[PDB]
Amino acid sequence: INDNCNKDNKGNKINNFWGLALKNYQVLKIRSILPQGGNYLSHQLRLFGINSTSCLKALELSQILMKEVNKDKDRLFLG
Amino acid sequence: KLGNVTQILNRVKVLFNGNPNSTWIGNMECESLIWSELNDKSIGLVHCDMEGAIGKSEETVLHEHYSVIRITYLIGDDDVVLVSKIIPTITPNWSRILYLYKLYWKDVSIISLKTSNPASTELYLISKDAYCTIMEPSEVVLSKLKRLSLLEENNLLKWIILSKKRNNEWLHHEIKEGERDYGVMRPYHMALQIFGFQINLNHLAKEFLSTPDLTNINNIIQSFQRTIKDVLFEWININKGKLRLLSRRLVLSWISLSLSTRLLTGRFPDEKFEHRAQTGYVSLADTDLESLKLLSKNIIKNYRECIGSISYWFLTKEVKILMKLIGGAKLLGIP
Repeated sequence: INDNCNKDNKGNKINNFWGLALKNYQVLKIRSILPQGGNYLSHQLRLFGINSTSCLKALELSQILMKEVNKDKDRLFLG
Repeated sequence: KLGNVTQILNRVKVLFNGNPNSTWIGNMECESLIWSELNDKSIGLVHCDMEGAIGKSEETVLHEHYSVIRITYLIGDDDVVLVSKIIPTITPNWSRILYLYKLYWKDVSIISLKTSNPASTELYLISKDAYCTIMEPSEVVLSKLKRLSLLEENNLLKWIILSKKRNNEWLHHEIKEGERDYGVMRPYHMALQIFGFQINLNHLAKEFLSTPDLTNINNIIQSFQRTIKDVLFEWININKGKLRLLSRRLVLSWISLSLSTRLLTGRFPDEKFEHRAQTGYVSLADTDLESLKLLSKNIIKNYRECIGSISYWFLTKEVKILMKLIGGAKLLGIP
Protein backbone atom coordinates (compact mmCIF):
# COMPACT_ATOMS: atom_id res chain seq x y z
CA ILE A 1 0.00 0.00 0.00
CA ASN A 2 2.95 2.35 0.59
CA ASP A 3 4.32 1.69 -2.90
CA ASN A 4 0.79 2.11 -4.29
CA CYS A 5 0.42 5.48 -2.55
CA ASN A 6 3.80 6.60 -3.88
CA LYS A 7 2.80 5.63 -7.43
CA ASP A 8 -0.60 7.27 -6.91
CA ASN A 9 0.91 10.64 -5.98
CA LYS A 10 3.34 10.23 -8.89
CA GLY A 11 0.44 9.71 -11.28
CA ASN A 12 -1.78 12.50 -9.96
CA LYS A 13 0.96 15.16 -9.85
CA ILE A 14 1.51 15.62 -13.58
CA ASN A 15 -0.65 18.64 -14.46
CA ASN A 16 0.79 20.45 -11.42
CA PHE A 17 4.14 19.35 -9.99
CA TRP A 18 3.26 19.62 -6.30
CA GLY A 19 2.87 23.36 -6.77
CA LEU A 20 6.52 23.77 -7.79
CA ALA A 21 6.01 24.20 -11.54
CA LEU A 22 8.61 26.35 -13.28
CA LYS A 23 7.79 29.63 -15.02
CA ASN A 24 9.33 31.08 -18.17
CA TYR A 25 11.52 33.55 -16.27
CA GLN A 26 13.40 30.73 -14.51
CA VAL A 27 14.82 28.94 -17.58
CA LEU A 28 17.38 30.66 -19.80
CA LYS A 29 19.74 29.45 -22.53
CA ILE A 30 23.25 30.73 -23.23
CA ARG A 31 22.90 30.43 -27.01
CA SER A 32 19.47 32.13 -27.00
CA ILE A 33 20.51 34.90 -24.59
CA LEU A 34 22.27 42.40 -6.01
CA PRO A 35 21.36 39.80 -3.39
CA GLN A 36 23.18 39.58 -0.06
CA GLY A 37 24.11 36.30 1.59
CA GLY A 38 22.96 37.15 5.12
CA ASN A 39 19.32 36.10 4.69
CA TYR A 40 17.92 32.58 5.14
CA LEU A 41 14.15 32.87 4.75
CA SER A 42 14.23 29.93 2.32
CA HIS A 43 15.12 27.54 5.15
CA GLN A 44 11.69 28.01 6.74
CA LEU A 45 10.43 25.53 4.11
CA ARG A 46 13.20 22.98 4.79
CA LEU A 47 11.20 20.83 7.19
CA PHE A 48 11.75 17.29 5.85
CA GLY A 49 15.44 16.55 6.30
CA ILE A 50 17.47 15.29 9.25
CA ASN A 51 20.99 15.04 7.80
CA SER A 52 20.35 16.97 4.57
CA THR A 53 17.34 19.18 3.86
CA SER A 54 18.18 19.63 0.16
CA CYS A 55 15.58 17.12 -1.03
CA LEU A 56 13.15 19.89 -2.03
CA LYS A 57 15.31 21.16 -4.90
CA ALA A 58 15.41 17.72 -6.52
CA LEU A 59 11.60 17.70 -6.46
CA GLU A 60 11.67 20.86 -8.59
CA LEU A 61 14.38 19.70 -11.00
CA SER A 62 12.37 16.48 -11.38
CA GLN A 63 10.24 18.08 -14.11
CA ILE A 64 13.18 18.73 -16.44
CA LEU A 65 14.71 15.38 -15.53
CA MET A 66 11.44 13.65 -16.46
CA LYS A 67 11.45 15.53 -19.76
CA GLU A 68 15.05 14.98 -20.84
CA VAL A 69 16.58 12.03 -18.95
CA ASN A 70 16.26 8.43 -20.12
CA LYS A 71 14.63 6.23 -17.46
CA ASP A 72 16.23 2.95 -18.61
CA LYS A 73 19.87 3.85 -17.86
CA ASP A 74 22.02 4.13 -14.74
CA ARG A 75 22.87 7.27 -12.78
CA LEU A 76 26.07 8.68 -11.28
CA PHE A 77 26.18 11.14 -8.37
CA LEU A 78 29.29 13.22 -7.67
CA GLY A 79 29.86 15.15 -4.47
CA LYS B 1 11.54 4.44 7.14
CA LEU B 2 9.86 2.66 4.23
CA GLY B 3 11.20 -0.75 5.24
CA ASN B 4 13.10 -1.24 1.96
CA VAL B 5 9.92 -1.45 -0.10
CA THR B 6 11.77 -0.31 -3.23
CA GLN B 7 15.07 -2.04 -2.29
CA ILE B 8 16.90 1.30 -2.40
CA LEU B 9 19.57 0.00 0.01
CA ASN B 10 20.48 -2.67 -2.57
CA ARG B 11 20.93 -0.30 -5.54
CA VAL B 12 23.58 2.16 -4.30
CA LYS B 13 27.12 1.31 -5.41
CA VAL B 14 29.98 3.21 -3.78
CA LEU B 15 33.05 4.02 -5.88
CA PHE B 16 35.89 3.61 -3.39
CA ASN B 17 39.04 1.46 -3.34
CA GLY B 18 40.12 2.35 0.21
CA ASN B 19 42.39 5.27 -0.72
CA PRO B 20 41.06 8.70 0.33
CA ASN B 21 42.67 10.48 -2.63
CA SER B 22 40.49 8.45 -5.04
CA THR B 23 37.31 10.27 -3.97
CA TRP B 24 38.10 13.90 -4.88
CA ILE B 25 37.01 15.10 -8.32
CA GLY B 26 40.19 17.09 -8.97
CA ASN B 27 42.53 14.14 -8.51
CA MET B 28 43.45 11.81 -11.36
CA GLU B 29 42.88 8.70 -9.23
CA CYS B 30 39.15 9.43 -8.98
CA GLU B 31 38.86 9.74 -12.76
CA SER B 32 40.87 6.55 -13.27
CA LEU B 33 38.70 4.58 -10.83
CA ILE B 34 35.42 5.92 -12.25
CA TRP B 35 36.50 5.04 -15.78
CA SER B 36 37.72 1.62 -14.65
CA GLU B 37 34.41 0.64 -13.07
CA LEU B 38 31.97 2.50 -15.36
CA ASN B 39 33.45 2.03 -18.85
CA ASP B 40 31.31 -1.06 -19.55
CA LYS B 41 27.92 0.33 -18.45
CA SER B 42 25.48 2.97 -19.70
CA ILE B 43 25.13 6.19 -17.67
CA GLY B 44 22.29 8.47 -18.68
CA LEU B 45 22.52 11.09 -15.94
CA VAL B 46 25.51 12.70 -14.22
CA HIS B 47 24.49 14.87 -11.25
CA CYS B 48 27.26 16.87 -9.56
CA ASP B 49 26.30 18.94 -6.52
CA MET B 50 29.54 20.66 -5.54
CA GLU B 51 30.45 21.27 -1.92
CA GLY B 52 30.32 25.00 -2.65
CA ALA B 53 33.13 25.93 -0.29
CA ILE B 54 34.08 29.60 -0.10
CA GLY B 55 37.77 28.93 0.58
CA LYS B 56 38.47 27.75 -2.96
CA SER B 57 39.63 30.22 -5.60
CA GLU B 58 38.21 30.57 -9.11
CA GLU B 59 40.98 28.47 -10.67
CA THR B 60 40.17 25.43 -8.52
CA VAL B 61 36.45 25.76 -9.28
CA LEU B 62 37.18 25.87 -13.01
CA HIS B 63 39.47 22.85 -12.67
CA GLU B 64 36.80 20.84 -10.83
CA HIS B 65 34.10 21.74 -13.36
CA TYR B 66 36.40 20.76 -16.23
CA SER B 67 37.16 17.47 -14.47
CA VAL B 68 33.43 16.77 -14.16
CA ILE B 69 33.07 17.48 -17.88
CA ARG B 70 35.93 15.06 -18.58
CA ILE B 71 34.26 12.34 -16.50
CA THR B 72 30.97 12.87 -18.35
CA TYR B 73 32.80 12.63 -21.69
CA LEU B 74 34.67 9.48 -20.66
CA ILE B 75 31.83 7.39 -19.24
CA GLY B 76 28.68 9.11 -20.55
CA ASP B 77 27.15 7.57 -23.66
CA ASP B 78 24.97 9.50 -26.10
CA ASP B 79 21.93 11.46 -24.84
CA VAL B 80 23.66 11.86 -21.47
CA VAL B 81 22.40 14.70 -19.26
CA LEU B 82 24.79 16.60 -16.99
CA VAL B 83 23.37 18.57 -14.05
CA SER B 84 25.69 20.89 -12.14
CA LYS B 85 25.50 23.74 -9.64
CA ILE B 86 27.32 27.07 -9.93
CA ILE B 87 27.86 29.95 -7.50
CA PRO B 88 28.67 33.15 -9.45
CA THR B 89 30.46 35.94 -7.61
CA ILE B 90 30.68 39.72 -7.92
CA THR B 91 34.26 39.58 -9.24
CA PRO B 92 33.96 40.34 -12.98
CA ASN B 93 36.22 37.44 -14.04
CA TRP B 94 33.44 34.92 -13.41
CA SER B 95 31.88 34.20 -16.82
CA ARG B 96 34.75 31.92 -17.90
CA ILE B 97 32.79 28.98 -16.48
CA LEU B 98 29.80 29.93 -18.62
CA TYR B 99 32.11 30.17 -21.63
CA LEU B 100 33.54 26.72 -20.85
CA TYR B 101 30.11 25.11 -20.52
CA LYS B 102 29.01 26.76 -23.78
CA LEU B 103 32.22 25.52 -25.42
CA TYR B 104 31.88 21.86 -24.45
CA TRP B 105 28.09 21.50 -24.85
CA LYS B 106 25.49 22.50 -27.43
CA ASP B 107 22.26 22.65 -25.38
CA VAL B 108 23.02 24.42 -22.09
CA SER B 109 20.16 25.63 -19.89
CA ILE B 110 20.43 27.69 -16.71
CA ILE B 111 17.76 27.56 -13.99
CA SER B 112 17.19 29.54 -10.79
CA LEU B 113 15.13 27.36 -8.46
CA LYS B 114 12.45 28.95 -6.29
CA THR B 115 13.15 26.40 -3.54
CA SER B 116 16.77 27.57 -3.36
CA ASN B 117 17.96 30.58 -1.38
CA PRO B 118 16.65 33.73 -3.13
CA ALA B 119 19.31 35.87 -1.42
CA SER B 120 22.25 33.93 -2.89
CA THR B 121 23.52 33.52 -6.46
CA GLU B 122 23.07 29.76 -6.81
CA LEU B 123 22.19 28.50 -10.29
CA TYR B 124 21.80 25.09 -11.92
CA LEU B 125 23.20 24.16 -15.33
CA ILE B 126 21.80 21.37 -17.50
CA SER B 127 23.73 20.10 -20.53
CA LYS B 128 22.69 17.50 -23.09
CA ASP B 129 24.61 17.54 -26.39
CA ALA B 130 28.32 16.80 -26.70
CA TYR B 131 30.12 19.19 -29.05
CA CYS B 132 33.90 18.86 -28.73
CA THR B 133 35.95 15.92 -29.99
CA ILE B 134 39.46 16.31 -28.50
CA MET B 135 40.07 16.16 -24.75
CA GLU B 136 43.34 17.68 -23.56
CA PRO B 137 45.15 18.50 -20.27
CA SER B 138 43.60 21.03 -17.91
CA GLU B 139 46.34 23.68 -18.03
CA VAL B 140 45.92 24.57 -21.71
CA VAL B 141 42.13 24.62 -21.32
CA LEU B 142 42.24 26.96 -18.32
CA SER B 143 44.65 29.21 -20.21
CA LYS B 144 42.30 29.15 -23.22
CA LEU B 145 39.24 30.42 -21.33
CA LYS B 146 38.17 34.05 -21.61
CA ARG B 147 35.24 36.22 -20.58
CA LEU B 148 32.09 36.81 -22.64
CA SER B 149 30.73 39.85 -24.44
CA LEU B 150 29.52 42.66 -22.19
CA LEU B 151 26.01 42.86 -23.67
CA GLU B 152 25.18 39.24 -22.84
CA GLU B 153 26.79 39.61 -19.41
CA ASN B 154 24.55 42.58 -18.56
CA ASN B 155 21.53 40.71 -19.92
CA LEU B 156 22.43 37.76 -17.68
CA LEU B 157 22.78 40.02 -14.63
CA LYS B 158 19.39 41.64 -15.25
CA TRP B 159 17.72 38.25 -15.76
CA ILE B 160 19.34 36.87 -12.61
CA ILE B 161 18.17 39.83 -10.53
CA LEU B 162 14.61 39.59 -11.88
CA SER B 163 14.45 35.84 -11.25
CA LYS B 164 15.79 36.25 -7.71
CA LYS B 165 13.26 38.99 -6.95
CA ARG B 166 10.32 36.95 -8.23
CA ASN B 167 11.55 33.88 -6.34
CA ASN B 168 11.75 35.91 -3.13
CA GLU B 169 8.20 37.19 -3.68
CA TRP B 170 6.97 33.62 -4.24
CA LEU B 171 8.77 32.51 -1.07
CA HIS B 172 7.10 35.23 1.01
CA HIS B 173 3.68 34.43 -0.44
CA GLU B 174 4.10 30.70 0.21
CA ILE B 175 5.23 31.30 3.80
CA LYS B 176 2.24 33.56 4.47
CA GLU B 177 -0.25 31.13 2.90
CA GLY B 178 1.22 28.21 4.84
CA GLU B 179 1.04 30.11 8.12
CA ARG B 180 -2.59 31.04 7.40
CA ASP B 181 -3.89 27.56 6.56
CA TYR B 182 -5.49 25.56 9.37
CA GLY B 183 -4.05 22.05 9.40
CA VAL B 184 -2.96 20.97 5.91
CA MET B 185 0.63 21.08 4.69
CA ARG B 186 1.74 22.21 1.25
CA PRO B 187 1.69 19.59 -1.54
CA TYR B 188 5.48 19.33 -1.74
CA HIS B 189 5.60 18.60 2.00
CA MET B 190 3.02 15.85 1.46
CA ALA B 191 5.13 14.41 -1.37
CA LEU B 192 8.29 14.49 0.75
CA GLN B 193 6.44 12.73 3.58
CA ILE B 194 5.16 10.08 1.15
CA PHE B 195 8.64 9.48 -0.30
CA GLY B 196 9.93 8.51 3.16
CA PHE B 197 11.44 11.67 4.67
CA GLN B 198 10.88 12.70 8.28
CA ILE B 199 9.95 15.96 9.98
CA ASN B 200 13.06 17.38 11.65
CA LEU B 201 11.40 19.69 14.20
CA ASN B 202 11.71 17.27 17.13
CA HIS B 203 15.28 16.31 16.22
CA LEU B 204 16.32 19.94 15.78
CA ALA B 205 14.79 20.82 19.14
CA LYS B 206 16.43 17.82 20.83
CA GLU B 207 20.05 18.38 19.82
CA PHE B 208 19.73 22.15 19.48
CA LEU B 209 17.57 23.36 22.38
CA SER B 210 18.15 20.26 24.56
CA THR B 211 14.36 20.15 25.02
CA PRO B 212 12.92 16.62 24.63
CA ASP B 213 9.43 17.91 23.78
CA LEU B 214 8.05 21.25 22.61
CA THR B 215 4.36 20.44 23.15
CA ASN B 216 4.77 20.15 26.92
CA ILE B 217 4.54 23.83 27.83
CA ASN B 218 4.72 23.24 31.59
CA ASN B 219 8.10 21.53 31.92
CA ILE B 220 9.57 24.13 29.58
CA ILE B 221 8.22 26.86 31.87
CA GLN B 222 9.79 25.37 34.99
CA SER B 223 13.00 24.74 33.03
CA PHE B 224 13.22 28.43 32.18
CA GLN B 225 12.47 29.41 35.79
CA ARG B 226 15.31 27.27 37.15
CA THR B 227 17.58 28.43 34.31
CA ILE B 228 17.01 32.13 35.03
CA LYS B 229 17.33 31.68 38.80
CA ASP B 230 20.61 29.79 38.43
CA VAL B 231 22.08 32.14 35.83
CA LEU B 232 21.33 35.21 37.96
CA PHE B 233 22.69 33.48 41.07
CA GLU B 234 25.95 32.67 39.27
CA TRP B 235 26.12 36.13 37.67
CA ILE B 236 25.99 37.97 41.00
CA ASN B 237 28.19 35.23 42.53
CA ILE B 238 31.19 36.50 40.54
CA ASN B 239 34.64 34.42 33.85
CA LYS B 240 34.32 35.23 30.15
CA GLY B 241 33.59 31.61 29.30
CA LYS B 242 31.12 31.37 32.17
CA LEU B 243 29.32 34.53 31.02
CA ARG B 244 29.12 33.30 27.42
CA LEU B 245 27.88 29.85 28.45
CA LEU B 246 25.25 31.22 30.83
CA SER B 247 24.01 33.76 28.28
CA ARG B 248 23.78 31.03 25.64
CA ARG B 249 21.84 28.75 27.99
CA LEU B 250 19.39 31.55 28.81
CA VAL B 251 18.98 32.26 25.08
CA LEU B 252 18.21 28.60 24.36
CA SER B 253 15.64 28.52 27.18
CA TRP B 254 13.97 31.68 25.85
CA ILE B 255 13.88 30.26 22.31
CA SER B 256 12.36 27.05 23.67
CA LEU B 257 9.57 29.01 25.37
CA SER B 258 8.96 31.13 22.28
CA LEU B 259 8.73 28.15 19.92
CA SER B 260 6.57 26.13 22.32
CA THR B 261 4.08 28.95 22.88
CA ARG B 262 3.93 29.71 19.16
CA LEU B 263 3.19 26.04 18.49
CA LEU B 264 0.53 25.79 21.20
CA THR B 265 -1.16 29.22 21.25
CA GLY B 266 -0.41 30.63 17.79
CA ARG B 267 1.53 33.83 18.53
CA PHE B 268 5.08 34.64 19.57
CA PRO B 269 5.54 36.32 22.98
CA ASP B 270 7.74 38.99 21.37
CA GLU B 271 6.76 40.58 18.05
CA LYS B 272 10.32 41.68 17.21
CA PHE B 273 11.73 38.18 17.82
CA GLU B 274 11.11 36.93 14.27
CA HIS B 275 12.67 39.97 12.57
CA ARG B 276 15.71 39.75 14.85
CA ALA B 277 16.03 36.05 14.01
CA GLN B 278 15.91 37.02 10.32
CA THR B 279 18.78 39.42 11.00
CA GLY B 280 20.62 36.58 12.73
CA TYR B 281 20.64 37.52 16.41
CA VAL B 282 18.24 37.27 19.34
CA SER B 283 17.75 39.62 22.29
CA LEU B 284 16.18 39.14 25.72
CA ALA B 285 15.48 42.34 27.65
CA ASP B 286 13.98 43.47 30.94
CA THR B 287 10.80 44.29 29.01
CA ASP B 288 10.46 40.71 27.75
CA LEU B 289 10.54 39.34 31.30
CA GLU B 290 8.11 42.05 32.44
CA SER B 291 5.80 41.23 29.52
CA LEU B 292 4.19 37.87 30.24
CA LYS B 293 2.42 36.82 33.43
CA LEU B 294 4.04 34.81 36.25
CA LEU B 295 7.08 33.68 34.25
CA SER B 296 9.36 35.24 36.88
CA LYS B 297 9.24 37.17 40.16
CA ASN B 298 9.90 40.79 41.05
CA ILE B 299 13.34 40.07 42.52
CA ILE B 300 14.23 38.21 39.32
CA LYS B 301 13.21 41.22 37.22
CA ASN B 302 15.19 43.57 39.48
CA TYR B 303 18.26 41.34 39.19
CA ARG B 304 17.90 41.29 35.40
CA GLU B 305 17.61 45.10 35.40
CA CYS B 306 21.23 45.26 36.58
CA ILE B 307 22.17 43.79 33.18
CA GLY B 308 19.31 45.15 31.10
CA SER B 309 19.24 43.20 27.84
CA ILE B 310 21.36 40.41 26.38
CA SER B 311 21.90 40.01 22.63
CA TYR B 312 23.40 36.82 21.22
CA TRP B 313 24.58 36.51 17.61
CA PHE B 314 24.69 33.07 15.99
CA LEU B 315 26.70 31.61 13.14
CA THR B 316 24.96 30.92 9.83
CA LYS B 317 24.97 27.19 10.62
CA GLU B 318 22.81 27.95 13.66
CA VAL B 319 20.75 30.62 11.89
CA LYS B 320 19.64 27.87 9.49
CA ILE B 321 18.56 25.72 12.45
CA LEU B 322 16.64 28.66 13.91
CA MET B 323 14.93 29.23 10.56
CA LYS B 324 13.96 25.57 10.29
CA LEU B 325 12.57 25.57 13.83
CA ILE B 326 10.56 28.76 13.25
CA GLY B 327 9.20 27.39 9.98
CA GLY B 328 8.20 24.13 11.62
CA ALA B 329 6.49 25.96 14.47
CA LYS B 330 4.55 28.20 12.08
CA LEU B 331 3.62 25.52 9.53
CA LEU B 332 2.79 22.69 11.97
CA GLY B 333 1.09 24.51 14.86
CA ILE B 334 -2.38 26.03 15.02
CA PRO B 335 -3.09 29.14 12.84
